[PDB]
Amino acid sequence: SIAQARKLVEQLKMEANIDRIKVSKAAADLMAYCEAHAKEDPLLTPVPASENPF
Amino acid sequence: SAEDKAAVERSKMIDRNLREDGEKAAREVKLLLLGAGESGKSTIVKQMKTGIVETHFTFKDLHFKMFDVGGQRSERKKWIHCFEGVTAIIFCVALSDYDLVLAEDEEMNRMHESMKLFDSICNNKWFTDTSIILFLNKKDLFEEKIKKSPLTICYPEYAGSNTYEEAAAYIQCQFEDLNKRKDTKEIYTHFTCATDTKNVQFVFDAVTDVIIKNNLKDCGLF
Amino acid sequence: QCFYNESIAFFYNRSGKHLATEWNTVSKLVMGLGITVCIFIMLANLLVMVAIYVNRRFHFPIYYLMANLAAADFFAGLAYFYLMFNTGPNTRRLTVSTWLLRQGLIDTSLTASVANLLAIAIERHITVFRMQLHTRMSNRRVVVVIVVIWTMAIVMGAIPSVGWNCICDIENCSNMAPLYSDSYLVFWAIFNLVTFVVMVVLYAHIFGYVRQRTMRMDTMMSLLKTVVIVLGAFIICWTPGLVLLLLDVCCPQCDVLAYEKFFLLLAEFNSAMNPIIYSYRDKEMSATFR
Amino acid sequence: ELDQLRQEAEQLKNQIRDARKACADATLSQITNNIDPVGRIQMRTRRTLRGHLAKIYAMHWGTDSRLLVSASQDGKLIIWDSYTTNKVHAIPLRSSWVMTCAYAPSGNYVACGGLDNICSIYNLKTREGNVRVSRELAGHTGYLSCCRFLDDNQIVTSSGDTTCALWDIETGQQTTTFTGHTGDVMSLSLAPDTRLFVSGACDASAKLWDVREGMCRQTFTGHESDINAICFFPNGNAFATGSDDATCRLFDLRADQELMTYSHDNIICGITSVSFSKSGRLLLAGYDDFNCNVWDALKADRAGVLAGHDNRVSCLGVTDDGMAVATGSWDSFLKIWN
Amino acid sequence: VQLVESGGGLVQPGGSRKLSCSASGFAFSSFGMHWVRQAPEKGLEWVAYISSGSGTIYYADTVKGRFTISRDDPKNTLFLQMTSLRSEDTAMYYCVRSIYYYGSSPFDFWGQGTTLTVSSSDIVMTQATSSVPVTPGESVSISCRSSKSLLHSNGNTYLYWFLQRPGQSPQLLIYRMSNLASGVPDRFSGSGSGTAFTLTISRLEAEDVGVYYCMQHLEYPLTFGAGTKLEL
Ligand SMILES: CCCCCCc1ccccc1CCCCC(=O)N[C@H](CO)COP(=O)(O)O
Repeated sequence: SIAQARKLVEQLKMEANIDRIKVSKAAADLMAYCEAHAKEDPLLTPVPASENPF
Repeated sequence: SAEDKAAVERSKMIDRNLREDGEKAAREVKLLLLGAGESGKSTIVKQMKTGIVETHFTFKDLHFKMFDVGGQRSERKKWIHCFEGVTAIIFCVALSDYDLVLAEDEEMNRMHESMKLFDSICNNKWFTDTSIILFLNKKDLFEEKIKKSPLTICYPEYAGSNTYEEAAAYIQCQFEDLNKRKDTKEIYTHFTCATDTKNVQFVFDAVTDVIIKNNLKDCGLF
Repeated sequence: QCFYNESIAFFYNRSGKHLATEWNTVSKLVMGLGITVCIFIMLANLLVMVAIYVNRRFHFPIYYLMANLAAADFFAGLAYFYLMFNTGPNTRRLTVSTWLLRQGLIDTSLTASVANLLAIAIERHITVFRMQLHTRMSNRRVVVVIVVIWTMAIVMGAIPSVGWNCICDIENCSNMAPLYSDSYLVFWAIFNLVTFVVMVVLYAHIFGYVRQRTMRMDTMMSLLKTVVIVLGAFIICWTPGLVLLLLDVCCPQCDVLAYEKFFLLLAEFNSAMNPIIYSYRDKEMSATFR
Repeated sequence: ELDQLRQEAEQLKNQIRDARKACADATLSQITNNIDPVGRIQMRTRRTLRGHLAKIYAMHWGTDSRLLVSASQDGKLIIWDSYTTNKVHAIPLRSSWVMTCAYAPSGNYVACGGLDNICSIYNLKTREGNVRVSRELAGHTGYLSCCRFLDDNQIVTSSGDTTCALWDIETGQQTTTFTGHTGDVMSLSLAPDTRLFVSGACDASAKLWDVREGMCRQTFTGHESDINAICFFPNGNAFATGSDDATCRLFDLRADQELMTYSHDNIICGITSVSFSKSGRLLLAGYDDFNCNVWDALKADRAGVLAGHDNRVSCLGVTDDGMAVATGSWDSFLKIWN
Repeated sequence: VQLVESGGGLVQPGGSRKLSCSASGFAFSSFGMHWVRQAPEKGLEWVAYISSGSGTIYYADTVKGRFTISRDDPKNTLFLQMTSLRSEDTAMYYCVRSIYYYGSSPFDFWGQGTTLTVSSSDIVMTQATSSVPVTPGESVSISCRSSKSLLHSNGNTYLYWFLQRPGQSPQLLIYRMSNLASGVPDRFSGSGSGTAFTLTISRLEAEDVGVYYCMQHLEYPLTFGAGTKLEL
């Protein structure tokens, strides 16, 4: 089981060695993309039957 | 449209094929098999004529499909639900495993391990109404095994003589007591019979009974 | 020679029958028992249909014919309830058309009940004798037999109301029903007789088949108990009426008028017992009662 | 020694967990407190596709948002036309035990797999006009749970052998094999750019994989039981997992944390399928409650329900243009909701 | 995937002859078949049609009640029973296959046809260009006009195109406007709406010189247009 442990430790070390951004800014980005494409969303704003394929 | 009109003719041509096929699949009989590595599922399959292996055989004007799914070696908790509503669940245990043990685990007898699998299937939330056929194999070797060794090794409690007659009987019953769906499903246990090969005939009869009895169930005439 | 000119009094006086302008001990007793039987039939069938409709579990062909039996027996309860409030002195208020209405209601209601019992018997024979586990069951043969039952019930209750009666042959017709003919009573009774012998052969074939196949391998007790009690209700509620009518149409000097009002109460008691004979075994549906 | 690496390894989990708290500045629920709600989402069954004679496990929309595929235990693979409800193709399978579907982005190919441990690829545009099977990708040792085409030649599959693989259909050999899952892998979702894909496994973890290198970039935990469905956010900077804890969770790839949990006290059955809306504002999750819920993906408020199925909702997919949502179920019916 | 037909030859007028087309190399049981005849000097003309599994049989005005068309799926053959041939039935009888499902290409493959020489509310498509001179490497446009709005409600303009090289069977180029058939170079393109249609070739060669045809499929009996021969 020595090999599995050795392969394991370098995995998290690679996982810990990444750039992490604040959730504050990433929260805004999900808010920004939903509002920027809000008016292109059929399900969010229902579309009249003239432009409704179903 | 002239094109769209021919289109709905295709969907009707498709649906005809689906119906004929649906009603052909219905008459075929769907049996799921499980068991231990050394159970004798292999021996049962021989009598009857990687992945999930399927075998087809016909007997007394009826078609049977046996699904040996023991080769899946994954988690049964995710893929067993696919077999919900098979006619019956054949299950194989080797009676000569009372005195052995798995070479990998410490002291869990093979026989106690077999029960553990039987417990989880007979009381599985997906097979509440499904009947179980239980084959007990290696009855022959068990006769000669019990003539030399005691049965007390695996079962501490045994109010019984070391005679095949009584020895087998206790085990069978010990298995049959596992089910808490006593008033829903029928366990038809049979001992593997070498020469007559009527293991097939027992299943035939056990299935028709499962069918006829089931017909009795939904129809409330029971 | 046909005469609808006369009133009910002429027809009764032509028969052996008595109008009973005055109330009687017998009349009060039968009114109480008949209204009790009718209330029981109506209540029991309301519960059976309510349960059969409220659970989506009971949405399968056998439960369909079960709910149909509940409705047919409710129809019988209503017919017997309307036959009461029209007996004893009240019968004197009748006319030819209305009397034929009353008797027609009774005929179609009981014929529907007998046909439902035969249909359920034929269905169980089919379900038992199929050789598959699932067999995705359609709603075709259940609705086919439901319309056969109702068609036969309505045709049988309307035939005497129109054409097959002794409005034209005063000499050649019944002693109990002064207007129905010996031909009609023979026909109704042979119909019911062959239906009973058909139910007897089918359930015996079921028992024989299950016995042979499952004994080759407790169900035997439950099956024989259910079979015996289903045919027993029919025999002990119908053999009286059927043999009484054959006697009326065949046997000279067979005083058959005396136990008539009671034998019909027995035949209605059949429909009284039916919803509980066909709901006691199904633990699930029975318990659904809450 | 084992204990040296283990006492070392349990430390490496600490810096990962230590750094994730330091980057947990403020909860999305606090940031989206003043966003105007989505309002009651009333979505009605527009079309109902009938023709399956068993329980459906898998369905996949087309890139043209009109055609779709479905597989069931009846051993039939059917390509539907959602507009006219008419069947375009009915593909017989060699194996009745099918658990997944994929419709190629070009629509030339369809792929299915299941307990037979093989990913079969069927060619749709065939001179002789009869869908023929092209290739059989047999390199797995467990049931296939998911499969998603990259191109007409690259398909990535996840199996019950705790491994995902990237295939080359022409050669029929695994170009890359993704290992590191300690439980049976249930579902995968490809990124919009088709450079990354996240996989959910029975070990209550989701891993972000790189399709070229074949190494796992990040691993997300937080669930309590099996992860049964997974989908990216439309922008490829977030994804959501459906588990047997009856919770859906929205993970971020950049912040490497969990943002939302969509749990309701009433709901106690396991999530079978999840999918997003074109804007990423709605998260549609197909539960075992026999119904399907629609979540506000930035408020975590259950706004809308799609209850039309007799049995459990096995699969649930939305169109590329977002004009419809189709749900399959074990009751053998596909319903198009709009 | 070849289609070959048998019969034809010389028949006295009033005789009844049978044409058999033996399909080979494709799923014949799931293909709706047609028959299209071409007069020795004139253009194409639709005559018959059978759907998949003989569910739907249609005919032209000139052959209604005179021709009987049948298919034998197990033997992969198609039959045409002709009754009381007139002098106006002298034509080469091509056999066409077509499959109708969302996005399919009907009339994609044409048989070699047979020569038949007898001894002795309908849409009209109009193209008034014939023997147009053109040089290889230039851009040429072929215009077509209809008498009816082919643009259906769903947005499908059921107008097709064909190319018949000298001494060869007709070949599909465009199965609906703004669509390109299988195995045809990208040079061919078609843009049009309602009753006005064009076929644009960017650069041509000696291989694609020949006569072009226009067909509608909005409704039966699939009237064709006159020829448009490219001169070179
Ligand atoms: C019409 C034949 C159909 C078939 C037989 C039905 C049947 C069955 C079993 C007992 C009886 C019958 C009917 C007998 C007449 C109907 C009645 O109601 N009689 C009573 C007898 O006292 C007087 O009624 P009423 O004169 O007081 O109105």
